[PDB]
Amino acid sequence: PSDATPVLDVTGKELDPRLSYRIISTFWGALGGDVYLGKSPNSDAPCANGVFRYNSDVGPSGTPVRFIGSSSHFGQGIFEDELLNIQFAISTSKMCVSYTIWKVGDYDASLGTMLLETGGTIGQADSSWFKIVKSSQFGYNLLYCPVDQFCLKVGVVHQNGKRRLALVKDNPLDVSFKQVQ
Repeated sequence: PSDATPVLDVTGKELDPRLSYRIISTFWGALGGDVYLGKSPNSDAPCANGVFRYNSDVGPSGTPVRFIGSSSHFGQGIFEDELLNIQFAISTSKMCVSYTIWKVGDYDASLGTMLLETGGTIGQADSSWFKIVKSSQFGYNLLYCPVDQFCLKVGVVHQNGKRRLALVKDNPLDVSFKQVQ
């Protein structure tokens, strides 16, 4: 437990839960690529249920997200180290609304870890809770907090030639947040 430290966007402005953000690299070239919503390979989901990032920044911009803090504090803005749900902030059909909400998938034996998916819930005991922390390198990392040494880093594994976000032990994905519009 610490003093509220707001998360900032790429402009230095505090993140607001009332706004949407792309989760971007802040490297450019083949190192860049924003996070986006995509189809998981040979998935039985009726809607896109994969959390990926593009393979470079010469390509489209990512899928905007919003951050939804728990019933605790919340605190006006979005603060480091506070539990939240993550949701892609897009229009879908009624049946796909759940498949905007981030969750952690089951263990995937092809990749030796749990992949990030959508199809989750918000604000509930079965929801996937994440938190944003300052990277030891640059920008921020997203951590998954089931139920620093405790929550599990979100990183990338390579899946069929794509960057798929997943739980990692080392080399977390370093990100920045860029407000939509």
